[PDB]
Amino acid sequence: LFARIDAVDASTIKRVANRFIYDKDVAIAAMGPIQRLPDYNWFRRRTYWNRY
Amino acid sequence: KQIVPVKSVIYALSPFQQKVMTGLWKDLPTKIHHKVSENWISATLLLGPLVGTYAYVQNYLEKEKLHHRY
Repeated sequence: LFARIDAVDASTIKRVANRFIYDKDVAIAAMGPIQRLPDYNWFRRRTYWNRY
Repeated sequence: KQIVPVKSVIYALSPFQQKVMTGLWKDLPTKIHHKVSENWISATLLLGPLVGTYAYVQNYLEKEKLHHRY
């Protein structure tokens, strides 16, 4: 388990995040005074950067 | 200028999980039925005066043309 854990480096983290996070679909569940929480398109757009 | 919360529950779907341009031509005959049935009064009021005035003007012009044409 320790070998598997410390076999994770920065490049591995980037590759896994690009596999799971970059431009994927989020699922939001909210309750309460959420009248100021941004809508779905906001999060879906925030899942990627246009600078890079 | 404040927001008035309503206590709703809203289910929404991703824009990439549902087709986009099919709803334009889906159920077209009923759409045209609505557009014509709920608006024929308005079209009559908008166009009737115009076509009536045009017909009156053409009638008057032709009658004067014949009368004055010796």
